[PDB]
Parts: sequence; C-alpha cells; structure tokens
Amino acid sequence: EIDTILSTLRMEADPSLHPLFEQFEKFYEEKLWFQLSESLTKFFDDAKSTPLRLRLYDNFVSKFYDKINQLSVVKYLLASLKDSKDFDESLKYLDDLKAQFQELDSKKQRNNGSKDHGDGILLIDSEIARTYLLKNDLVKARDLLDDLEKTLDKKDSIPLRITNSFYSTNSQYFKFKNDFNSFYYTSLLYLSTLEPSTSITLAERQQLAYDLSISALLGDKIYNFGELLHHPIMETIVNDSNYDWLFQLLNALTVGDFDKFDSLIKVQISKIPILAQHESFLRQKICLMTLIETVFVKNIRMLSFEDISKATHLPKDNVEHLVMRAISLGLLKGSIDQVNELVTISWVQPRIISGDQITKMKDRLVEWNDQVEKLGKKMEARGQSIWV
Amino acid sequence: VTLDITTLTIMRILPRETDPLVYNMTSFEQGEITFDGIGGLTEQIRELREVIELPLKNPEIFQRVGIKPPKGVLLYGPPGTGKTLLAKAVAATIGAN
Amino acid sequence: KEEGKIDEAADILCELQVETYGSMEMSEKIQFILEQMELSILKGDYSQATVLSRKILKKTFKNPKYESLKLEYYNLLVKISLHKREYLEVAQYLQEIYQTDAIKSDEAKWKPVLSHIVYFLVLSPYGNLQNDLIHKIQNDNNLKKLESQESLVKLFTTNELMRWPIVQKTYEPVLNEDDLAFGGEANKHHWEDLQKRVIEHNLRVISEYYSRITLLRLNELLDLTESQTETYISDLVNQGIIYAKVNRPAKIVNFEKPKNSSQLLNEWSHNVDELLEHIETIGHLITKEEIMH
Amino acid sequence: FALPFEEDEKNSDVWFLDHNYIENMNEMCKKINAKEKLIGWYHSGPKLRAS
Amino acid sequence: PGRLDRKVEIPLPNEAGRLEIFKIHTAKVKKTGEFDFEAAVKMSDGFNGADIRNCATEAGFFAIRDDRDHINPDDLMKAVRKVAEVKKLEGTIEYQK
Amino acid sequence: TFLHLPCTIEAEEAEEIGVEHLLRDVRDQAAGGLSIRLTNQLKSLKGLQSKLKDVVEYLDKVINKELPINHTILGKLQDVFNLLPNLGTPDDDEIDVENHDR
Ligand SMILES: Nc1ncnc2c1ncn2[C@@H]1O[C@H](COP(=O)(O)OP(=O)(O)O)[C@@H](O)[C@H]1O
Ligand SMILES: [Mg+2]
Repeated sequence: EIDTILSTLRMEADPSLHPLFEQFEKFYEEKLWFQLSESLTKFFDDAKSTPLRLRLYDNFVSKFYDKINQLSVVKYLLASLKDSKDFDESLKYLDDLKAQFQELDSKKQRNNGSKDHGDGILLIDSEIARTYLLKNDLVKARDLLDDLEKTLDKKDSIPLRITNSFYSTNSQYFKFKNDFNSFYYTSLLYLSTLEPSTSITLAERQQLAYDLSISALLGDKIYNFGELLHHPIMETIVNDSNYDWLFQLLNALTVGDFDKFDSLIKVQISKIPILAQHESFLRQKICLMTLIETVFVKNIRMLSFEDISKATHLPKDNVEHLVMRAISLGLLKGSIDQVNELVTISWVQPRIISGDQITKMKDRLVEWNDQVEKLGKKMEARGQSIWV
Repeated sequence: VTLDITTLTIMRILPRETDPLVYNMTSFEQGEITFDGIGGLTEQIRELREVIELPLKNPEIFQRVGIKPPKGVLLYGPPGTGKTLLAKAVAATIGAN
Repeated sequence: KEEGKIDEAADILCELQVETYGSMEMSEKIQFILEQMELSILKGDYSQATVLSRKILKKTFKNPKYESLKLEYYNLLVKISLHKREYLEVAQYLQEIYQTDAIKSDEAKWKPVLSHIVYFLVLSPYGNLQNDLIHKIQNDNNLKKLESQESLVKLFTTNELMRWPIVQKTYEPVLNEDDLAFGGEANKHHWEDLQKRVIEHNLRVISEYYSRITLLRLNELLDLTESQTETYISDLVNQGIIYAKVNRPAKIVNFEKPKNSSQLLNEWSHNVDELLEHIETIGHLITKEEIMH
Repeated sequence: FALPFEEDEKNSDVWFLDHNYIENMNEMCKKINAKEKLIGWYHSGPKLRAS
Repeated sequence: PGRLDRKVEIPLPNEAGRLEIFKIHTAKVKKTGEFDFEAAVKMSDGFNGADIRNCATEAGFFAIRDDRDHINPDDLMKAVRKVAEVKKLEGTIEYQK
Repeated sequence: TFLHLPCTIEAEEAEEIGVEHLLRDVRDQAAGGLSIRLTNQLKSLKGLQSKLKDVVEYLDKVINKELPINHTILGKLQDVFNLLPNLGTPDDDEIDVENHDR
C-alpha cells in the first residue's frame, strides 16, 4: 500500500536518506503519528534540492490530517511548493488540499470534542498568495491577502503560526514592488512572530538579512539602522564577502561617520549596479541623519548653519535644502532663517537606541532635577497661613 | 426631545413625527400629465411655464436685467377647472418634485 | 457651415429654437442645443454659449439613455470655460466623463481624458479645497498606469521645493505631444501659466518652512530676478493667499504674522502640559517593566 | 463581588478558581441592575505580578 | 407684492376643448366602442372637466341597469342629457379673489 | 502584555451626594479658600519631584543592571527633551509683560 511509495523514492534518493523512509513505515505501524509529524518536517532540510518530498507528502495529506495537527501539514508542504518553480502545479495541488479541509471540519469539530480544524483554512490562502507572487501575478495575491486580513483581525485566539505566514507573504509583495520602507517594517513583524518550531531554514535567515540591509539603506524615513545592528539576524553574518561591506555601510550610517561611509560607496558602484544609480541618494541620506543628531545631542535646541556646514561636508546652500526635505517628509517640524542664519527645531522623531544616547538623556534630567528639589524646600517653609 | 421622569434631563433625540398628509405627497411623484393630453386649458399651461420654468433654468437672465425672477401665481376659476391637475402638468415638464 | 454665412446661419438656429417646446421630444431637442452651443463657440460669443448649456437640465444626462449625450454635454462645456482661462471648472467637467462607464471600462479610452484632468487641476491656483481634489486623483490607481502623468502631478500634491528651470527643460518635450493644454496654439501660451503656478507653489512651501528670508537668497530659490520676485509676492497679498512684509530696497521679505503676547504663550501652555503628560505615562510603564523584568 | 480564589506563591502556575460560582452570580446580577455583566476581574495588588 | 405677483385665470374648456376631456375618460373606464363624441359635446356645453368625469359615471349607471360591464354609445347619450340640467341649476361661473 | 489605561474616578449623582456629605474633611476632590490653594501648589510640585527621580533611576538600571531596552519608554522620553523650554528666548519676555499686568 504505502510500501511502493517509500520503496521507489529510495532509488531516486541519495543513500544517506534511506533510513528516513524506513522510519516512516515504522511509525505508521506503531500507530503513533506524533513522531511521524516531526519526521516529515525534518525531511525537507536534508533534501531541498530534490522534490522527493512533495511526492511523499501526497500520501500523508489524504490519510492523517486530523490525526496530526494541520499546522504541521502546512509546514512541510510550504518548503516543497515554494521551491517548486513550476507554479501552475503548485496552485492546482493547493486548491485540492483546501477542498479536503472544508469537508473534514464540519463533522470533526464535535466528533474529537477537543480539537479545531478551521485554523487550517486561513494558512492555505496564504500559500496560495505566495505562489501568485513568484509567478508574477502580484495583484491576484494582494486582493486575496486583503480578504484574508479581515478575517484574522476579528479573531484573537488564532495561533502564532497564522500571523507568521501572513506577514512573510506581505513582505514578498513589497519586495517585488520595491517599496523599501514598506518591506522594512513588515519584515520586522516576521522576526517577532518566529517560533522555535521548524517553519524556518538556515537559508531564509541569511537571505532576509541581505534584503533587510538593502531596503534600509535606500529608505526615505528609516533611521532604524541602530535597531538592525543590535538584532541577531545581521549580527551573525558579517564574515562572508557579500555581507561584509553591507555591515560596514549599515554601521557607518548609524554613527554619522563619513570617512568609513564614502570609502565604501566607491567600491559598491563597480561591484553592485543596484547601488550605482542610488549613489546621489545614499550621500544625501547620511547627511540628513547627522543633521538631527548634532542639534539634538546638545541641550541647546537652536543652532547656526555654519557648524552643520563642516559636519555634512556641504556648503550652506544645501544645508537649507536638507532641512526643508526633512520637514516635508515629516521628520522634523521647525523653521529655516537665512536672515539670522539659524535652524530652530522643535519636534523630533525617535532616535536610535544606544547606551551612550541613554547616558546623554540621563545626564540631561539631572540639570533640572536640582531645581525641583531646591524649590520644594522654599515653598514648604514659606507660608504661615497654609491652613491657619 | 424625550427627557427622564427621574432627573428631568434630555436623554436622547426623538426624531420629529411626520404629519401624514403632506408627507405622502413629498414621498411620491404626482406626475406626468401630457401638455396635449389637456384640452382647452392648453394656453394656461404654457403661461405657467413662463412664470416658473424660465427663471428656474436660468435665474441667470433675470439677474442680467436685474429685475427679480417672478414668483407667486394665484389660480382661480370655477371648481372642476382642473387647475390642481395643471399644477401637476407644469411641474411634470421640469420633472420638479 | 461650408459657407462664410456661418455668422448668419449661427444666429438663425439660436434665435428660434432656444424657445421651449411642449410637443417636441427631449432627445431631438438636446441635439439642436449642442449645435447652438457649438455655433456660439465658432462665432466667439461664449456669453451666449454659457446660457444655452443650462437651458437643458443637467438632470437629463444622468440616465443611461442620455449617457451618449452626457459625453457631448460635458465636451462642449470644457471649451467655454477653457477660453475664459478658468481652469477649476474644466477639471470637474472631464471627471464626469471619466466616471462614465464606457470611458472607465476600456483601457484605451480612459487615457486621453485623465491626462486632461491632471493638466487643468495643476493650472488651477492652489485653493483650500484644491488640495483635496488633486489628492483624489492621487488616490486613483489609473494615475499609476501612466508615468508622464504620475511624476508630473506628485510634485505639487506634496509640499516640496522644485525649481522652475527643472520643470521648463524636462517637461517641454513630454507634454507638448497632447493637444489643448500645452500643444494647442491658444494653449501654447499656457506654458506661461505653468511658470506662474510652479513659483506660486514654491512661495507657499517656502512660507511654511521659512519665517524670515533675505530677498537675495529668494531670487535663487525661485530663479527669478529681484524685480520679478518682489512683484509676484505683492499680488499674492491682494489675492489674499499670504501675508508678507516686502522691503523695496532689496532687503528682506518676511512671510510671518504679527502676533499677540497671548498667542505665543498658548504654545508654551501646551508644551508644558504635554511634557507633564509624558511624566505620568512614563511612571507606570517603569513599574511594569520593574516587576516583570 | 468576591470570587473563591486561592494562590500558592511557590509556583504561581497553581491557583484555584471556581467554575460553578461565576455563572450563578452572573444570573443573579442581571436581575438587580441591567448594567451589570462581567467586564474583567480585579486584583488586589499591591503590584502587577507577571502571574 | 412679493408673494403673489402674477394672476393666471383659468376658464372653461372650449367647444373643442370639451372634446379632449371625453377621450381621456372613456379610456380610463371600460366601453364597447363609442364614437358619438361629436354630438355629446354639444349636449355637454358649458361643463367643467369635473362634470365630464361625472357624466362617464352617469352612463356607467345606465349600463349596469341593462346588465352590461361596458358602456354603450346609447348610455353616453342618455348620460349627457341628465348631467346638463343638474349642472345649470347648481351652476358656477365664478372667479375667486 | 498590559496597556495602561489612565483613571479618573466617577460616580453618578445618585451616589455622589452621600460621598460629599459623609466626608468630614477638606477633600482633595473639592477645595475652599486661598489657603487651601497654597497647599495644592506644594502637593502638586512634590509629586513631580518624586516622579522625576523614578525616571533617572530607570535610566541608570538599564546601563548598570542591564534590563532589556524599551523604545516605548525611551521614545516617549525623547519627546520630552524637544518639548522642553529654554531660557533667553523672546517667549519668556512675553511672560514678564503678563506678570506686570496681573
Ligand atoms: N383639462 C382636463 N383634462 C382631463 N381631465 C380634466 C381636465 N380638467 C378637468 N379634468 C377632470 O376633473 C377632475 C377634478 O379636477 P381637480 O383637479 O380635482 O379640481 P378643482 O380644484 O378645480 O376642483 C380631474 O381630476 C379630471 O378628472
Ligand atoms: Mg384643487
């Protein structure tokens, strides 16, 4: 019955994969499908070049799929149909899988009397949306994704798996469109909803890390460069050639530093043609961030244009243009005076976290803590008719 | 309005109670009657258009001259004339409510 | 119409059949009215033509039956407002065509009308309500299916500085292709009115962003000379779009307002309250992270 | 109104909440005022525990 | 002045105005074919359109006496002689102000 | 995690009468004369003093003990600094004209 299914795939398979097959016979026979759910999940890590896995999953889709969590049917299948680069085939199989879950659920909600099976339907819509994105039918996925969004907001008891599939899919949509800002924030939402459970690979970490860094550089309102640095994802891979510069570019922006930043930018024109037409953008961007850092870090809030001029290595004419661009973008609110030659800022959007920024805030409260304490004695003492 | 008998405070709106008679006629259109469907009062339909129909389409000409656009028509004549029927025929042309 | 007696002939049709009818059909009647309006366009009496439009009701074109005459009704009106260089009115008339289902539904047919709408909204002067109307089109997704139109419009929707010589050079070959807003012969001289709007935009943006500026700086910002700068500000004070004080020896121009003692300390009233508000919120968030973490 | 409740501070993954009592109290409380329905639970403090 | 400014007088339907009024009414009720309208108008001289509506009813009464659901030409002749006496006696040629 | 909702406390006019007269004190929910309003200024300032201290301390314990970072706290407290008044500005000069008037 299953005997043919497992025996054929052995020959096709690498020898080092032979035991796995035999372990699938074994936990069928024990009638213990707890260990089976783990074994299938494991299979695609060791065999992601070969779609031996997809053919294997077919048998188990139609057998246990209420006698195993449905969460686990979505986890092993996703690796198989994502990396399938025949996407007609992907759509067709997923739609038939959805029809089986819609029949099943009506009797089984009262029959088990402990389990749910409506959870599974949402996730299939997410996989269906991903297949459309790769296929390059970006609009078809997005309107599927919007209807799915509605359902999710009206539930509050939904698994942590559901949110993880939905945000991943939404990120891929903004990466096709190349909306840098939109990508950055929705990929941050994937990172949060990450599960210790297998629903990631080793490949995916390194590739989100590349795409995040690139988006960040080219955002129009990002200043979450320090937030990325401190994050695990980008921390571990800096020792490879691709992610070496990529780290040092991200680092030179965080710190406002021009000597390291400009030296990197020369290399990347030749190296990467993506960053050979954003050359103008990246130089305006470092200067823009530094501008907010210099006035703010001081306890005087109003600052002459001259000091900015040597700092952003630009003359006075561009200083005013930098300042104007920020206000437009809704990053600062304030005034420009070329009469008094002053920039007087009065609203700031949140700064990067760093220990030393913390230190400068903590020292700044000290100054005015003294005044409250000394005044609190004067007023108390004074008054002889406080309740007389 | 509707107000408590416990604290004499207006709690909530009471939308105004429609008076049935005038309300029935606002709701549905009383039209059309045809111009050549009325016989012998045919002149008197036209004469109404000059008073009402002209300044309604364009207040714009009356405003050029500066003389006020003219309104107020008293309908009279022995009963059964069908002047209430003519009220409908005038406003049937304009499609007026 | 072939003949020179188009003057004479224009007049015949308009006198007689302007008067009402009591036994003629509306379909037949409208068709002559458009004709009468077209002839009033050809003569150069647009004062005639504006009356003829409203002597047929706007409410007899909102049926599917007179959906064909809806396209015509709004086509002839455009031209009447277009000659009297009144651009606010042209834009609305064209948005009725766009919303017409035949134009909206077909891919090709929507393109010529939508480019017209954009052109006239941008040549309209920036009102209060103007911002909302250009930001409707902005929200449209069929704005996104042209790229000439896309780049052009976004510049003025958003508050941002964009120099007159960059517009003059770049957008001359792009927009002279489409006729009757920049490539007509009567509308060639609407490139002069492109210049007035960009710089007028430039002055409104600058009003927010500066509060005092020298006149010498401002000549670079608009790229206009000293004489031109002072003059174009002074008219804006008469149309009541800004308040500025303009110093005639080429000194300084201040786009800011005379204030009162009271008003300025109202902002301090708010900064102090909001600062305090933060100290209250902060106080219970600290305790929360203290116990739990 | 009070609910029956216990806690053991050794392991806070241990506590006693009565399942009978809530239903019975809700039924009674719908009679006295029409205002009354369960909209949360109070804690007696003194702090916000992660428990 | 400024409330009513124009006065439109409504008179009676004329000798060929009275003619049209018959036509609307006959259609409105049931009939078996009638054509006597050229004579009936002379009999009905000086009638309001209210009394032309009453006459059709009058013929309607005569017919249901012969046990017919459709108005005969013969009834319409009978109807108009009856209405006519009654019209003069309770007669009104009056104008209201 | 748990989102603070601020509180001010309220009662219907049914309950409130019994509260006002049962109370047999000065009340922090009502006030009398000028004398009580001098009290209020001392009490209101004392609350600021204590509350500021908690903020500094929290900043200390983040860089010493090394409790995890919160950009909710640090972000809100970033705003406080730009909202901050300073001295020597034309604004303070407008306060002094009003102090002479009053
Ligand atoms: N011109 C007419 N054409 C057809 N029916 C008419 C005409 N004039 C009068 N009538 C009839 O007389 C009836 C009564 O007229 P109505 O409008 O109620 O009148 P009034 O206010 O003058 O009493 C009408 O409903 C209609 O049947
Ligand atoms: Mg009447």
